[PDB]
Amino acid sequence: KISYSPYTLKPVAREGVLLKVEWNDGLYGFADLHPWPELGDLSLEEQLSDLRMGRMTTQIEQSIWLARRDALLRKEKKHVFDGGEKIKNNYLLSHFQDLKPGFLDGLKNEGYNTVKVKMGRDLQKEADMLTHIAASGMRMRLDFNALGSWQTFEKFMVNLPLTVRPLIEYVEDPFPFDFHAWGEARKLAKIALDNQYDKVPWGKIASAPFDVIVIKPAKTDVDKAVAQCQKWNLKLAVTSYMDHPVGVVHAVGVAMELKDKYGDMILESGCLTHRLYQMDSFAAELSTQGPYLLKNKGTGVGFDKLLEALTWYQLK
Amino acid sequence: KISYSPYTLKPVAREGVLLKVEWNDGLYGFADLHPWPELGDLSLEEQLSDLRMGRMTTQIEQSIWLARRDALLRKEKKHVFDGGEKIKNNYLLSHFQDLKPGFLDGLKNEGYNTVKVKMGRDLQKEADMLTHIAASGMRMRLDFNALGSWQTFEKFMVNLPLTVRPLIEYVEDPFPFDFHAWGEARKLAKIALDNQYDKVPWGKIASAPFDVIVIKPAKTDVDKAVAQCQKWNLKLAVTSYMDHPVGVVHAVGVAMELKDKYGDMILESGCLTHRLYQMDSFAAELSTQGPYLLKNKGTGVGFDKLLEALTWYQLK
Ligand SMILES: [Mg+2]
Ligand SMILES: [Mg+2]
Repeated sequence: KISYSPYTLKPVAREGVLLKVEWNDGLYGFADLHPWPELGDLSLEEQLSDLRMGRMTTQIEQSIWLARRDALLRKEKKHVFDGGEKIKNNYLLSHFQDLKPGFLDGLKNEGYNTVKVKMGRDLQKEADMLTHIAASGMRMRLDFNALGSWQTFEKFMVNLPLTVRPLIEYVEDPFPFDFHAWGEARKLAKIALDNQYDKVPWGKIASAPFDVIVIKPAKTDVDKAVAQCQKWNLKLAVTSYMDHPVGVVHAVGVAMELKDKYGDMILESGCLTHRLYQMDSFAAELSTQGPYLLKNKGTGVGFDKLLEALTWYQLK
Repeated sequence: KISYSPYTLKPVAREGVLLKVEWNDGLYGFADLHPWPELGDLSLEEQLSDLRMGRMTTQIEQSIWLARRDALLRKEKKHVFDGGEKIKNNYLLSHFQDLKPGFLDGLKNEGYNTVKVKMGRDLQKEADMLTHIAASGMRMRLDFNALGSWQTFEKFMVNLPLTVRPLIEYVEDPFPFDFHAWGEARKLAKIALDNQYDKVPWGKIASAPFDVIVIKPAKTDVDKAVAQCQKWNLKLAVTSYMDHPVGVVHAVGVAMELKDKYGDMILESGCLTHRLYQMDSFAAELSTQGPYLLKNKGTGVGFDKLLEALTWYQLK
């Protein structure tokens, strides 16, 4: 059985649904389904429409996989955080905010070590921002969302201040995937595979033309990504999907489990994104300590009372 | 001659008295006297006792000044709002009240621009409240009531998110007045001078170590405050005194007069506090339109029939 409860999130609007899944063994769990058509996903309406037709998107498959984890935990009355190792999240910096002097010091004192920055609009401006971050001694993650090009990327990197270069943990999707271009880009900085993941022919590559695999539990087959990481001796970073609090707790839960199991193979995550939306009933139950998402009350991903209080509509 | 009518206000129990003042020219007017011993005022009993013996607190002097304004208007058959420029008030948020999703968004849609928050109880509990205010895009006024410290205050400000910082209109009495400490505090945020007003050696300072002077018509010498604001090119904010509806209307009347006269020198007000108490006959006659206090029926501050219906006891 699959049932849903719709919701809308307002950026500081987006539509998604929470899912309640029930199995034969009498277990039931919860998960989130939050499509990002802007990133290439089928819309919420289309994914659910397709589901009725019998086809399940990989994103829905992940929602089910997550709901199962939640189900087993609620059964044994444990929280997804239990058994896992705490992990720090990076701070996402939006260039639509005037970096007040001393702010970086504000983040660092509270525990933050890394800042993720969207790159692409203005390289000059962005370069100046990276210099400020480097000046504070913090590490950084550059995300080009595959908009750049091999040439522009090279010129950009080579000309960055000597203080910046060492503090760039990695560059996500520098430009559209190309085996040779990515392989050569590695000479300038560690390269991370995020939105270009589906472009890699895993059963054909002779080696991995990247250093990090970004795993988003909401969309990525976790076991397969971990397998690839171990096969090629890479590192992995777990992120949320700018989704619902339920999706966020699920993501952190996965990250903490991986950190406990694989230690140094797991880098800091990027799941602290619930603050990107205006408070809803669920977000109200979440608390943070700097780069850490604290354990919320309840079992599974928590929100026991809130989830139990919802009217769930039969889906499939 | 001065006469009074006692009253109690019950928070959502405070004692105060309305005053009926008569002049040799035959005019008579009304005002409120509502002490806040919790804020340093002498008690109602003590102020009235001192009055009978020949001394008026500045608060009583203000009540008289207000009663005269009311008397003049009742003679002309005009309301205190007439000729003034309407002014927006901030919303006073309580920490003992849980925010509900969409509430702040709702206020913003009705015209509200700012939220006032009392700080001091719990910085964290309060800091999270500021994030929600920021998330709604509203400005905020923080009132520390001079309980902090130069040190305890600096730690706080630098930690506020890049979304919050630019949304802080100003901080009222961040800590006990000190010229140097306050001057340096201005670097972290604009500072408003409220309850520490009397600690400033006016005709002795070389410059003003604050950005805003808060005027409470119930106890501040208005002309004197305006003069200092003009002398140091500051800004002023007019507020009520968590007092009787009579006091509230009087305060808004002053704010509208100042706004019409000094325009941009006057910031949004903080007089919409009648809902802080359980309904009484006077509050029943007040209406609002979002952040605006609407013109109530009558002359002077209004409430003509209500005031005329009370039995007044001779005081002095
Ligand atoms: Mg990315
Ligand atoms: Mg104050």
